Amino acid sequence: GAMNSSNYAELFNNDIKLFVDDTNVYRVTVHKTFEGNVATKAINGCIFTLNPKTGHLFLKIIHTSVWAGQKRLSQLAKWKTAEEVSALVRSLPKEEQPKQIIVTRKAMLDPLEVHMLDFPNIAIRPTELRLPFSAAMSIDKLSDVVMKATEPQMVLFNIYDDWLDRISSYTAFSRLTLLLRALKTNEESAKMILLSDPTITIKSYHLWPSFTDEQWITIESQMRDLILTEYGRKYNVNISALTQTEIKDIILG
Amino acid sequence: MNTVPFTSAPIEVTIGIDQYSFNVKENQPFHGIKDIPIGHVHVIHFQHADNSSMRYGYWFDCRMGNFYIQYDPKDGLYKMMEERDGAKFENIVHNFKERQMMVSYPKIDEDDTWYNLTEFVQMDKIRKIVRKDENQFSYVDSSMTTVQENELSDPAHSLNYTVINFKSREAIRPGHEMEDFLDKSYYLNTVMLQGIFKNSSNYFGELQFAFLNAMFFGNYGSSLQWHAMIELICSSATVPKHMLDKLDEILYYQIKTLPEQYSDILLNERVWNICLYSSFQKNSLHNTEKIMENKYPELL
Ligand SMILES: COC(=O)CN(C(=O)c1ccsc1)C(C)C
Ligand SMILES: COC(=O)CN(C(=O)c1ccsc1)C(C)C
Repeated sequence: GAMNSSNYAELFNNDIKLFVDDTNVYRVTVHKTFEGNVATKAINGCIFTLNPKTGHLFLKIIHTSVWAGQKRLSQLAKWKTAEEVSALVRSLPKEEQPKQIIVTRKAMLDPLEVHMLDFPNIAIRPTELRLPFSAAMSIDKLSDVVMKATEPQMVLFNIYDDWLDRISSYTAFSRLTLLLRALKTNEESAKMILLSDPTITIKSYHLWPSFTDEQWITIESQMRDLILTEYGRKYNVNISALTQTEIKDIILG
Repeated sequence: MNTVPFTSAPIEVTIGIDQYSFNVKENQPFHGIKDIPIGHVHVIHFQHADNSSMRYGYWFDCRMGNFYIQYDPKDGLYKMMEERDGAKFENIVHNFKERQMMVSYPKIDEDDTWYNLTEFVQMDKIRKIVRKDENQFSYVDSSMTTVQENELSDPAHSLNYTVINFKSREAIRPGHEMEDFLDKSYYLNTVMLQGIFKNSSNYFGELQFAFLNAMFFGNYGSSLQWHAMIELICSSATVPKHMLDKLDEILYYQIKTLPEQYSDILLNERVWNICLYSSFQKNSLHNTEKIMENKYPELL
């Protein structure tokens, strides 16, 4: 069924699974026309398909040419997502195919189920966590490859860099959600936190900086404070009065 | 006009014949139903007074033999039987008529209701849905499950309706996933009409038989089948015009006959609202929309 907090450890078990997020597939800028009407201009997008146990990020770039001459693009985009995920599954060896695919938005359930009819044993499931994968386009290297694409293209990244050499995937997924949530809530400030020390760099083959274990603790604390600071600004709440239990609940969920 | 005599009525029971019904008391001198119109299928159905869980009955066509009802005290139900001795049967019927021991099928001359509900229903098709080849009539009851229900458990006692499943390989062509899911015309016209049913008359006959089993027996799987066959048409952008006009007539008479107090259990809100207000055919069912809005405006 649906994936929620009652089963976080299922994410990191040895059954292959993928999260699919379609929030950046169909992207537009809205602008005025010479006559004063409004029109949209599509820009390149991407499907975010992630194995949460291994960090594998299969980033299918959606080039604006796929929308040419098509109607009802927001609806088409769900079916295009499902078509591309189905094609990825078929392209993988049997032993690498997922046993479950978890969609971040319930509107993806029927499109994906229909495209996966040839795979009756692959469970298609929704989830109840509000996951910030939309902020994937706030990661500079992913945004760059998407915007530069001149044709459909699939690109691979480890979204965990080399973190699994030192931490478990549960902690890595927790770290990723805190980072992405921070980038979604205040992108400028989150990037300042991540990049304000010139001596800590991003390896050519990585997405995030090469922090030591102690530096990651500091970074994670600064991301929580940012999330808490934006919370207080949004809701006109004085954050000084908040207890540790109150702060944990706000950031979690 | 034909006759279904009863040997007797040893248990108190509500007897249905098509859309009509009447109460028989325990050991009342009741000996059957006369003046049954030739040319249509009919259904004779039962609900026992002391146990309303017993809802069951028999589809039959008097052109295919001489049928009678006899209570079986071992199996505890009224059973349809065929009499092969024609002179014996005529002799029995004449004595019962002479003694006025039979109710008359109470049809009004203006009234085309039964024709309108059974226009496309044939006994030969009923006997393929309800498999019991040694009899020329077909038993149905409230509890019988459909082949589809059993996939998701005695096979000999199933309703073999045509399986319709919108998220199935049968319904969706590879390479046309979005097209076929959002516009079911392929599945309706090529898979179902051309391929399985052969023509719209056979499709409508199964739809009408499913509705009647839903209403007369409180059969849930039949109700599912009726709604699925409606939704398949309404969710197709391309349907022959004569089929849409006939569907409108079929549904109008079904909604007209439904007991107002069973509407909450025989009508699926999602399907009807989708069909009448969102589907491709939302503006093609004028008579059905009018009766639904005036009779059951709450469901919508
Ligand atoms: C880019 O090259 C890869 O092999 C991708 N990587 C993966 O973790 C991966 C493996 C399967 S799908 C994604 C690393 C970045 C080496
Ligand atoms: C492996 O478990 C988790 O990752 C649980 N979560 C967090 O730890 C979290 C939440 C916001 S910032 C960090 C999320 C609910 C997914």
